[PDB]
Amino acid sequence: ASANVDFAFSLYKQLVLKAPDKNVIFSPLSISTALAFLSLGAHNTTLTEILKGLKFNLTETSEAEIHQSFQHLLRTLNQSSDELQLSMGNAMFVKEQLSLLDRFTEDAKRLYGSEAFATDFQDSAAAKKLINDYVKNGTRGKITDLIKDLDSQTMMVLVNYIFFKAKWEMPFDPQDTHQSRFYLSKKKWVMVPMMSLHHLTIPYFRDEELSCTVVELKYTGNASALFILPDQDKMEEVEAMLLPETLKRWRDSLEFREIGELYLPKFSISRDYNLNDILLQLGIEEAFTSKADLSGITGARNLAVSQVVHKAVLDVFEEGTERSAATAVKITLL
Amino acid sequence: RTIVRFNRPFLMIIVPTDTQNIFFMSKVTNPK
Repeated sequence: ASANVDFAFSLYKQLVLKAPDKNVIFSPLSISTALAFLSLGAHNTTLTEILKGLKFNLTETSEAEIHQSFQHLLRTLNQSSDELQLSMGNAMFVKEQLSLLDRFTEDAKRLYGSEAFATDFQDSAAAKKLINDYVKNGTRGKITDLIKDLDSQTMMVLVNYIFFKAKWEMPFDPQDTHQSRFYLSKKKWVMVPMMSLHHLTIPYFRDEELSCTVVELKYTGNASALFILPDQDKMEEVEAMLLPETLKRWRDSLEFREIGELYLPKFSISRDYNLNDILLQLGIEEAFTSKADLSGITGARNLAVSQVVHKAVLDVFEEGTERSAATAVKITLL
Repeated sequence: RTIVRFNRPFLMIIVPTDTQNIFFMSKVTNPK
């Protein structure tokens, strides 16, 4: 858990360097679960790079343990449908007539809830629709096309998806939504539906240190949305200090208070990503090269990671929030 | 008396209520 948080922020820094001016949106959990799933059939350097990559201290934790921690969280899909929807999913679309260790097969199905689907990668019109139709079903239609182009020498594709819909404890009234200004820069702006709430008592903290303001808006289930609003020209000062300690200082400093007015855009955004470079910058190299030991899958050192892709979607409206994310690890011959 | 208005770039971190974790992470530079 303290690992997933370190991993989320590491990843945050990386994505921003690549495009410092674009929206960022991702699910750390989806990326982690998919890298851990991959770790089943990985050996030696390959195997140790992914776990230290995911931020785990291998002196401390065993890997049989880490697998149980992922198995434990996934079990909490038990989900109470009391104004809260959740569903995670893992899959492995293996090439028709490729043989896997009984041991691989059993571990995926038992620890990650995975399912094995025989897919014919020579027919890429279809193998393509199959994986896209799988992801679309699970995200209930938000992520319509995770897989774009896909080669015929693709041996196997690992897939993870996460769906979450929730209600605000304090919903917004659509009647108080009016087009207003959203400033991209000090001198440039656009017009966006700006929702509002009045005389509301919620968790608050003004961090003079980082020149930003933090507020918590709760959802009925047991999750919360944390909003940080840096002063104009301080977004970079904040991002520079986005670390586990800082997230803890804010949460511990939050105090109840009555806000006269709160304005929040009603919006809907998504990002698409090729994670090869980012994982490489976090130290996961060998899984991509000729040296890849993924022999826990077949029993032979004949498979390598072609690519890792993620797509995430965030909807903010007056009744609640919807977000989904998907990660796919493309696997080829070595 | 204190107003809080998101009319410039911001961060949105989705977390558990009684647990230190990150489920979802995000920066909105442009809502459109």
